[PDB]
Amino acid sequence: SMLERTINLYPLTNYTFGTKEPLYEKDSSVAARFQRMREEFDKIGMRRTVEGVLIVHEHRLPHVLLLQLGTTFFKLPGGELNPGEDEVEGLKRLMTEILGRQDGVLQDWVIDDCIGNWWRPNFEPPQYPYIPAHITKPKEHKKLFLVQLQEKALFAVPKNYKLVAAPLFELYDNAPGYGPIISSLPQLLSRFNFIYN
Amino acid sequence: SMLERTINLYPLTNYTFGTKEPLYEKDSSVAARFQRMREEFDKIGMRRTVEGVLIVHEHRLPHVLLLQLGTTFFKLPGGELNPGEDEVEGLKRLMTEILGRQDGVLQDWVIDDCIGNWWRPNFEPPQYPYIPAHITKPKEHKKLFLVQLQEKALFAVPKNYKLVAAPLFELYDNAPGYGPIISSLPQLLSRFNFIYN
Ligand SMILES: C[C@]1(Cc2cn(-c3ccc(F)cc3)nn2)NC(=O)CC1=O
Ligand SMILES: C[C@]1(Cc2cn(-c3ccc(F)cc3)nn2)NC(=O)CC1=O
Ligand SMILES: C[C@]1(Cc2cn(-c3ccc(F)cc3)nn2)NC(=O)CC1=O
Ligand SMILES: C[C@]1(Cc2cn(-c3ccc(F)cc3)nn2)NC(=O)CC1=O
Ligand SMILES: [Zn+2]
Ligand SMILES: [Zn+2]
Ligand SMILES: [Zn+2]
Ligand SMILES: [Zn+2]
Repeated sequence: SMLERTINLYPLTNYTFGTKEPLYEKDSSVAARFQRMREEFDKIGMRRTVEGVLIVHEHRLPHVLLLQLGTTFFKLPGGELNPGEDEVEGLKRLMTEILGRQDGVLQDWVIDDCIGNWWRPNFEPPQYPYIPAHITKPKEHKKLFLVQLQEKALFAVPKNYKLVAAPLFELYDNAPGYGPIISSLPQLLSRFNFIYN
Repeated sequence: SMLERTINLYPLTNYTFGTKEPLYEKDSSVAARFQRMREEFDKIGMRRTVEGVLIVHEHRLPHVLLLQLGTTFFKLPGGELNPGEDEVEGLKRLMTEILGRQDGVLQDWVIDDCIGNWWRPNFEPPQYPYIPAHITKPKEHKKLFLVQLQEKALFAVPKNYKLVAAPLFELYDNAPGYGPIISSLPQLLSRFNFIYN
């Protein structure tokens, strides 16, 4: 009857958030983003993206770590796989590029849980937790993983981003604030048995 | 990198839906429902409910089996645990009481996956995928499980209910139609690798 995965959470105060050089997005606008997605689809087919959900707590209240681009969009750490790149090795690589330390000490990323899949049917913002009817060639597949943090860590945050710890209640039914993927993390995380260390 | 659970789906046409006597709810109204929840909480504490998600496909399109009370509310098969009753044995018992056969041949229910948890903080309709801030005594805890169906089965549907196969697209962002638990099943099922048999 204990069919739940057990996940260790640690206090937000256990983690050090340092700073490093800005990390710029490839796309300077929504229009460039969809143009590049069109160009690459014609060359290498469906875009494969991976995103990490990093959880902490304070006073036993779970929080998801989000990256805010200045004061604009909230994102999960992650991004685009290269062709033939393993999803888990790829998320580890991307989380090292985003939050990895300047002193080049390796973070020990632990990734043992897929928590969802989203599909983009067109070169357009809409994404669904399934392949919609009539769609044979989705343009992007996004895969979300739970990343188990160590007890303590130093994260180097690119200077153009803020690392925010968002409580689940703030995400819940807040698609306007966070969009349909981040806003459904409370439902996606509910199956986990969190230990508040 | 294959961190996904693999689930066998079978065509809706593999299953026979027979009929049996009506199965009446304990509560004749919302008001009686919340009155009984109040009375039992004072005697035995938090209500523990369990619900089964049964999935089929037709032409490779996943559908969730829902029970419609005539043409009114949609529900998952499940219900209330007795005090000290195991969650999995209890869901098996409840799914036998609801969909079990008149000839008394045993369904082989397979339950290996928790897919979420919902909490009711007050004697009121609102439910959340987490324990909200300030709430120490939640009045109900609802646990959802994925039920792996056999290749073929006969289900006896109480005559006062319709068994409907709902495609994921119909549930998605449809809280008004289905409420916050059923409407978030697409997100909760996205992590599964479905095999369309
Ligand atoms: C996928 C990637 C590279 C990149 C940017 N970020 C990032 C930074 C902060 C954050 F919260 C989430 C993602 N991670 N990787 N994106 C591009 O625009 C080019 C490219 O390949
Ligand atoms: C930031 C620092 C010094 C430092 C901090 N920590 C640490 C703290 C907390 C923790 F969890 C694990 C390590 N180690 N070294 N100075 C640099 O130039 C980079 C660098 O390393
Ligand atoms: C939990 C239960 C018994 C019961 C009713 N149903 C049911 C039928 C169809 C359906 F779709 C979902 C649930 N299952 N069990 N409910 C009561 O009102 C008394 C009681 O103990
Ligand atoms: C409904 C029926 C006859 C029947 C059908 N099946 C069957 C069909 C499909 C399947 F997947 C597994 C079994 N077996 N017996 N007559 C009664 O009085 C109850 C009863 O059993
Ligand atoms: Zn505390
Ligand atoms: Zn895909
Ligand atoms: Zn077919
Ligand atoms: Zn509880």
